[PDB]
Amino acid sequence: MNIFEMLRIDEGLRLKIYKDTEGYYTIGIGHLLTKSPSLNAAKSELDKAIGRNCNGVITKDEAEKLFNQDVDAAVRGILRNAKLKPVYDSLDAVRRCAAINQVFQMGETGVAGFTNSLRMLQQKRWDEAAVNLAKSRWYNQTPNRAKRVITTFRTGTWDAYK
Ligand SMILES: OCCc1ccc(F)cc1
Ligand SMILES: [Cl-]
Ligand SMILES: [Cl-]
Repeated sequence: MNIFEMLRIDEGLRLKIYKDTEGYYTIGIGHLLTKSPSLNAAKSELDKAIGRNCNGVITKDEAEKLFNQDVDAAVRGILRNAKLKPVYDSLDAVRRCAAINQVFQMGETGVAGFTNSLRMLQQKRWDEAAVNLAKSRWYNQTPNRAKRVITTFRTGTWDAYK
């Protein structure tokens, strides 16, 4: 198991513009296109990211290219964050995948407000951080996914991904 397969399991893969769980236009492997509700805005963003007139559809290779850049941007976002960096580096390799996942899903922003969780994770209080992480909108709106990430943080193994 690695970050890619993990994320691929959590986000799925779609080659046509779709609405995410929050109703926003997205494509590929969880690549958000825009928060605006104009489909045309979305198609525009799509062409811009892909470099060609897509007309709302892309190929698998194109989706995977987006995915790569997006994984990369997330890590890098983590590393550049002063509140994030230190926690991230204190964790083992599996748990670091759980961190990337959350970031990928919610932005460096969203995560940066999980202050108590961050601290608990940094002190390695697994069970405590798991309970704390559950007390969030994130868990409440996408519980099945959240559960898997949480378990990952809690255990440091890929069991939830089986
Ligand atoms: O709860 C967020 C857990 C987390 C830890 C480190 C990091 F870089 C990003 C997210
Ligand atoms: Cl791009
Ligand atoms: Cl879910």
